[PDB]
Amino acid sequence: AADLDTQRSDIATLLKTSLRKGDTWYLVDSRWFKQWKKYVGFDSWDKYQMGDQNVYPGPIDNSGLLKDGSLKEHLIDELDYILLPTEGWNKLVSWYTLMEGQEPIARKVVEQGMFCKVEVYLTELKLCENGNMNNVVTRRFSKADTIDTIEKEIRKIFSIPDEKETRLWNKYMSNTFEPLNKPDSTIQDAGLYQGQVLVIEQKNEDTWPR
Repeated sequence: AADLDTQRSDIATLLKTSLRKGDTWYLVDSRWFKQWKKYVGFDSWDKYQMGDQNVYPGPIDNSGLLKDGSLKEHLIDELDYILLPTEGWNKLVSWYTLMEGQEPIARKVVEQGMFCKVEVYLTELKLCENGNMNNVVTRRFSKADTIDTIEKEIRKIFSIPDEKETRLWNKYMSNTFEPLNKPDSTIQDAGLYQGQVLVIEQKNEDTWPR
């Protein structure tokens, strides 16, 4: 691993990296980060345990951010998690390893009015294929993902061949669906929302089923 001063200095700078739309950032549990900061003497006013095995943070552990059994609700930046850009995540992973069984918590930088934010809570969609509206599978997406990305995922889940033509629809109310005709639109631009049903239909061996 880098020496403790290099870790501190690199991460101090990386925490302040400008938020640029479309960059990927990573969540780090503030419990783990607090230990890390003590161990590296991150702050001038807390070098009391710098280098001590007692505050060595061990492998990165984000289990406290994740629902028992998906992120916990009402997490607050700084208080519950900190945010690092790709380079900073990758460095921490290299130095400490990621705890066994965990996956990184990768998120995109989207717009927040005229500013930006890391999109922490993804959008869950209910996906199904027209042959059977009861065989529904849920997947999470960014609001910056495209309609094409959703369609690619549905086609994978339901084993739809690349050659079969399709039409995508979103539920608007009971038995009332609207076409998603623009594969380049983002989820934001299409107006999709949490828990919304999306259905794909394939053309028949001959025409459209729907």
